[PDB]
Amino acid sequence: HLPDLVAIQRNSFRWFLEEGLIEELESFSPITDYTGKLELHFLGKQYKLKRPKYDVDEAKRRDGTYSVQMYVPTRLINKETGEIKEQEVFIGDLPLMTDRGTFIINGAERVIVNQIVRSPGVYYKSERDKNGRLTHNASLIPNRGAWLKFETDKNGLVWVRIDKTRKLSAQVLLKALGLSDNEIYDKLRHPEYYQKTIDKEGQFSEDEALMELYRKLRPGEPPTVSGGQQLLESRFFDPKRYDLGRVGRYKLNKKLGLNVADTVRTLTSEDILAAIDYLINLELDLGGCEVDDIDHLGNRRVRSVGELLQNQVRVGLNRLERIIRERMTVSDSDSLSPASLVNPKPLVAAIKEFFGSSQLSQFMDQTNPLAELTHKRRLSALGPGGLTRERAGFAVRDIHPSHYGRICPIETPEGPNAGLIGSLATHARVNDYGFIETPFWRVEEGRVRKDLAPVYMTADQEDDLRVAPGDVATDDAGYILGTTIPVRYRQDFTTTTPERVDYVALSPVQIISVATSLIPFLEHDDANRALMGSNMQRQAVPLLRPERPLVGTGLEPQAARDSGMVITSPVDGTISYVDATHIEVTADTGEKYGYALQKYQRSNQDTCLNQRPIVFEGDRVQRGQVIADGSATEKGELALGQNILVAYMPWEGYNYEDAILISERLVYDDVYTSIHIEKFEIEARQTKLGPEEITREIPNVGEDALRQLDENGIIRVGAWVESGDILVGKVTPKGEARDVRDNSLRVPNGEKGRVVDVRLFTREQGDELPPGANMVVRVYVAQKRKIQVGDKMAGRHGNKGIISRILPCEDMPYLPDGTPLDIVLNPLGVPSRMNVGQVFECMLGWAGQLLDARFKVTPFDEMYGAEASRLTVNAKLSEAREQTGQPWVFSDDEPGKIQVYDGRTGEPFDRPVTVGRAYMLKLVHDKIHARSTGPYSLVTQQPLGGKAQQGGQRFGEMEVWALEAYGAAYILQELLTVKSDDMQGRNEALNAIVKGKAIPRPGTPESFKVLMRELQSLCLDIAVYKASTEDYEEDKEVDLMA
Amino acid sequence: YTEDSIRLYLQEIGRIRLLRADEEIELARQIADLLALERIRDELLEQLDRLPSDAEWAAAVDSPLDEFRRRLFRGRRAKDKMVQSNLRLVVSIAKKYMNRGLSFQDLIQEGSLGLIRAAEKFDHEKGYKFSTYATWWIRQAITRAIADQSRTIRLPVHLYETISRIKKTTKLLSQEMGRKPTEEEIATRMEMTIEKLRFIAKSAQLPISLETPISRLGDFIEADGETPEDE
Amino acid sequence: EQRFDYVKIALASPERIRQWGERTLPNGQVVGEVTKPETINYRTLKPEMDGLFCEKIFGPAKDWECHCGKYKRVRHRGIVCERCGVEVTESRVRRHRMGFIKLAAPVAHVWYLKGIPSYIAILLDMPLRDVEQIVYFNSYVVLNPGNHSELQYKQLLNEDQWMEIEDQIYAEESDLEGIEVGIGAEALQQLLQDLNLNEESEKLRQEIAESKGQKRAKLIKRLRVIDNFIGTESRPEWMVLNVIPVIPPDLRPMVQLRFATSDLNDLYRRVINRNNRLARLQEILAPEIIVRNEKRMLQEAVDALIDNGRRGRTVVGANNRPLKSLSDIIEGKQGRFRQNLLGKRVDYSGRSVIVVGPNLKIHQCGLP
DNA sequence: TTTATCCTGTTAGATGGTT
DNA sequence: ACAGGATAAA
Ligand SMILES: [Zn+2]
Repeated sequence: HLPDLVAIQRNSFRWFLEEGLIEELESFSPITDYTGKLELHFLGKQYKLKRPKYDVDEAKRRDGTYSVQMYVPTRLINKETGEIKEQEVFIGDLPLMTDRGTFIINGAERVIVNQIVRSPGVYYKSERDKNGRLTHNASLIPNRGAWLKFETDKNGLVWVRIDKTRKLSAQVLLKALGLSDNEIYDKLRHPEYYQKTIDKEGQFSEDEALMELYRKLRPGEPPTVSGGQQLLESRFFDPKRYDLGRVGRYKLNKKLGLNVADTVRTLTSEDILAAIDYLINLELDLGGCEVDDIDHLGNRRVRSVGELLQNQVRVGLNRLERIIRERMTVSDSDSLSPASLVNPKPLVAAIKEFFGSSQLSQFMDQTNPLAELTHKRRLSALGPGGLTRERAGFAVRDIHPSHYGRICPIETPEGPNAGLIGSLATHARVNDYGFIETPFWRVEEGRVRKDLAPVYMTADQEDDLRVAPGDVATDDAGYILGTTIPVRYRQDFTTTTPERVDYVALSPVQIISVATSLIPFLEHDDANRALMGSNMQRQAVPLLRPERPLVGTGLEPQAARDSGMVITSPVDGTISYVDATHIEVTADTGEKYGYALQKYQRSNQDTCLNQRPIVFEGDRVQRGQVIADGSATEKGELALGQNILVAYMPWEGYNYEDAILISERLVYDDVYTSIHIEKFEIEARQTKLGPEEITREIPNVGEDALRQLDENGIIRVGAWVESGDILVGKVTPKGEARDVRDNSLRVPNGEKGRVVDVRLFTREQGDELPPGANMVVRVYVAQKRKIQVGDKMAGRHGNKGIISRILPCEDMPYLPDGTPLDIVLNPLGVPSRMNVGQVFECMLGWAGQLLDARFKVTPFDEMYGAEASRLTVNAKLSEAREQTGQPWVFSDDEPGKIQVYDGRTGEPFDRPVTVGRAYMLKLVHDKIHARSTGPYSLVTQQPLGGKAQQGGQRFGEMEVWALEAYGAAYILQELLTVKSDDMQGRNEALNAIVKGKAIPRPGTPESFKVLMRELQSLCLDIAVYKASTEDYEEDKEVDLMA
Repeated sequence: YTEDSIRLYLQEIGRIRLLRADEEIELARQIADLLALERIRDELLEQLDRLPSDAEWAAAVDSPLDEFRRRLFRGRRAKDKMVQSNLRLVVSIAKKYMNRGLSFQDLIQEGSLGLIRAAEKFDHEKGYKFSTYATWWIRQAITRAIADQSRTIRLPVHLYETISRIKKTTKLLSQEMGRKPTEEEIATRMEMTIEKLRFIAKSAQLPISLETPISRLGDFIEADGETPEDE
Repeated sequence: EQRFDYVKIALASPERIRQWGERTLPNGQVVGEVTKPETINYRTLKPEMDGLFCEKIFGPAKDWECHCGKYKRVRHRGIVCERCGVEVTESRVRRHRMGFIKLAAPVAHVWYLKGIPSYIAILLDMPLRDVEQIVYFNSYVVLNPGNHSELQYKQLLNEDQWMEIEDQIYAEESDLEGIEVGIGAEALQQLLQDLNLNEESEKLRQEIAESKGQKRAKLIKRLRVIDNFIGTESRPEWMVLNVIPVIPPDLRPMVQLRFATSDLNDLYRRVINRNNRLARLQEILAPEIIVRNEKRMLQEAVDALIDNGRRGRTVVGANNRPLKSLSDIIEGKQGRFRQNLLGKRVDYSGRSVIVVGPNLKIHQCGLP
């Protein structure tokens, strides 16, 4: 029943376009100047949108932005003359969301992450003193504005703490609001508890209430009744400085039991009085009151691109209104038109900053369709309005019993981000208030009603019901089998009779995410290794020829149709034209449909985004049939790895501690080979001496290194570039003909491949070049990488490894039919890591190879039998043995093990080993780095860090401690001075090494001198001294800086 | 005992009552008397090549030293009160540029110099309110201060005016042609070479800080020097 | 065998700061005072003459090359030019020479003002709040009780109280003579100059003998600070700054990528701008409130330079992030000590993935 | 010659912050 | 912000 997987990103932009921008335009529409003579009205319900310029593909290839222009009709009304100059004003450029849920910013694909925050409303908490009683406090939190904290003291006093200032009894706040004693006495249910506070703090009247409120809020100024009134109005009553939100109003009404309208979004007297009454009742234990949990998913909200955009637009609109008022009052003449009145710079700047430089808009993860899909379904607890890494602690990063079916309990990062970034579950969705829901089937008298439609439900809703998991087994029609059924009641796990079950989850995979739903035999794995496998499935690399798994899980065809790289025919007809770049299908009786395929493009992670056709010319095609496929799909469905022959046994030390031994067939059969495209850039700037020229007249170079340039100084498409090869030839006008200097762009060390695209952008051609540049040349270089020693290989069950040896196929162990293996894995890593599912898939994959079949096993498949996975695997293996005719395929004494021989000697190993077909993936990432001498830092004169600039390795203080414990003094002193920042000892050491002499003694490193200068610059007279040798002499200050 | 400094300055300001027009006229007359006396003293300074003593200065006005000194005092106090009671006007004008490169407190202190100059050049005989003449000087002082103290690489005032005219011409061409003007079109309209326009665009940039997150920018910039290898 | 034996740190006197920054020229002119808040010229990309990157103060931008271009090449070594007076030498001296800034009004070093032990407060035997109010121009202090009866030495006076005292002192029948009040860091400097360390030490010792409890502990702390000042032979008024040092320009580099600038340039520019404006206000006899507000601004600017955000609000940059002041450089995990002195990035180093070599010996490794 | 850079003045009235 | 005037540096 899986709906659109990337719908949290669409619904929020469809909402922004439909009723999100309108509400923010109308909320600021009536602009009036101070004299009250001119008024600008923004008829924001009629904002039209101009069609996007360029195109999606043109924007991508030009390195531009995919956006539209917003025009709102306005009317400037003169309060007296009455002349109304109606017009349409330009408001801004809005980047548009593509059909896949992403945005195209500066020619790069970006995605707006979803933020899990605390929902607006009122939250109660009870705190216990070291020796005192329980004291209760309440926090009122709006969508945007100031917080309102209430607190109960140990003596029975009620205090209010506006913002973070000092407390003030609630009587001041209630009287300042304009409430007499009778109304606040009647609304409260237990009035003597507040009467104690009234008596202790004295009954304030409205005038003195406002006086004291002003005095406490803004000390040092003379109190003024009007001053206080205005302070309160600006703090909690100003529609443009305090917003509860629709969700805030909903939560306030739901919690406090009020009935206020949904349109009012500011605090009202009723609200504060109710909140106080609830606090009093919670203090007195009335019965219908309860403290709040802040980690509950019923008290937490999700914000997506629509809300975050709305907020940025609001800020820009506030700035725009300030500019409009400034450029409206100054004018002494009504010669202004609405076009000349509005300035779209603040709004454009706000939108640009949000989409380019915010920490909620993120560079897309595009290694494969799975990473892309799970990047759009990601929920973050960090950002402008959430948490910070140093403030998030143990409680926040854990699993809350309310995450069941809404947030995956497996898929998270490892390290500082563990528990702070999560993934939406498979069936979960976000409603229009911002709370995550999840679907259930109704159960009537123990019968599951799959005829009726799924009932979605939020975390707070499903607390009074008894909800059964999706792995419960029902008989014909719908009745639940068994006598005891596990259920969840009030965030607890219990068991009940199946006549008292209220709801049942829709699927057994309703609790996990999409990446974790792609792991077969998941219930036989540990959760840590399941996390590892799910995370590593999103680092797999699209291969040269992808291949479907044999033991897939059933969600592969659905995890690939949302990335928008598979083409399916919407029409039940015939195919008339097939090409490497074009497909055409003629409807049985109708129009022709034509599709264009992307070819060897480049993703954010330098992988390849190819697209290939599947069908042939003159082929009968049905609707919904796969027509083209992506770089990580075979025929409809995800394909991230390959199926290879695997044996579980140790080699001669090459399997040691997660190392991997593979065969040479994986190299010459083009298994686990991939295409990676990199981008290099060169800039022609304008120096004070003169401009920079791209030409082949490069100094100090021979014609043997200008073979592949295009008589303009730029390499040619289709040329093979090795390391250090010139890509674009550039000359700079240095100041000291023989005057040009060479800073042409060359391939970095360790890079090679073919040149596939050389795009040029110059201001003449109508391109948006940087401020000081006069030519931007971009070169794309592609290469094919094979599996090799040092690469990371992985499986779906969390088993990672680094390849340490590649054996010729006559050295690898072979089967009783002569087939050498493809990979040998150490079994020592299986039982200590509890990822037994890898031993099931292999075996089933073995059967799948032998029976020319493909198995779709769904996780948690043991609801049908006592041991369903083992029985299915054994039955499949026996069936394969009977169909093939070879008895060595399957043995009854050792089911999963068969005899294997040694390729080096021809002798069989002592005992049979487990062999099968395993689905392994090749992970991304270019890490090898070395340095002798290179660039140095500006202040400290220490080597730079980074592979791209010949950087050094850091010798931290733990390494200094390690060298101190060894007793090493000369290695340490050489590391600290001669090899880092002894500005004069570096050259002497290098010269001594080159000449062959001895390295001289070092001096004082430059960082110490920098520190002494900084300390002197802090008004400290710190200095270095040389002690006097004889008696009647003074110590002499030593000059280091010489 | 607040920690805010601007609020403390606003409180110190509020302890002063606004002047009335007759008070302005009286103070303007005393200010003019003080100015004339100062001019005379300056004349004595040119004649003596030294600061005149109070006795020599009093002698230059044929005035008893006591009368002269008291007149001088009255004039000083008059100018002091004229500036003091208008600091509120200075704040009211200075609040309109709080996001241009100078902090709010810097805008206030720079507009105070303009207010002092305005109080030094106000003419009661003109028959105008001091709040009209002083506004020009306050605005001029603040604008000049922004032009001369807002950037690390300071640009001359003529460059700011050139950039403003370039923006206005670009907006006018965009309105006229209904599209974003090209570089050549703008250069022709401005009657200046395209290289000059690019130079203006390059010099208008704000310097990026070394500590911009990338991790900071300052850790990715090499150092000027001769590589140990090249020696 | 070693160049230096021990590192000694003491309280910097204004004479020492001037010595650090003042260097004489063959023409007889002394240089080392930064007078203009100008870093570099926008068109020539050449440092100004009396700014934060001056070549006459810090050193030539290009080694063996004059600012005006009169002298070039090594041949002219130690030849200070005449047209602009720049020393034709190596540019490396731009990271060793300091220069100074002379302040129109004295300021307080925030380290000795806002610390866990407040040395200014401890020496003056005053609460920290009173000292802060005096420094930041929120209250007056009675530098001399004079002849008044209800006024005590080192007593805080509000503005209204000081106005009442003014009315009393300007009454035709007042016998009141010799009363003095002060506001700002100048008052703190006068109070610090008043302290006679020997007599204070003797009095505190005598009082400590006849004391116990928390009173004894507080007098012990005062005596310890006073005895430290006596031993160091340093005058406590040196905690109030009259001149400040300028860090060498290469330690606050202004490189061109756009121009990337250190936050120290902006902090120094704020200090110089406020100091110059204060000098102008003191030259035209501005109203007292304007001058006092400018002095408060100068104090805040020096505070933000020494340690940003310690006392008042935090000075943000172009983006809403704190500017990195002098104190932020030498502290924290990213500070100088832990990032560049106790651990460094070294040359002749590499990094790579590790695989298992089973045929290697225990004393061998496989290197690509 | 021709700009690049600095200096001075401006008359309706206006008079305490945002985030 | 904008206009006029003085000057020196390119
Ligand atoms: Zn010179």
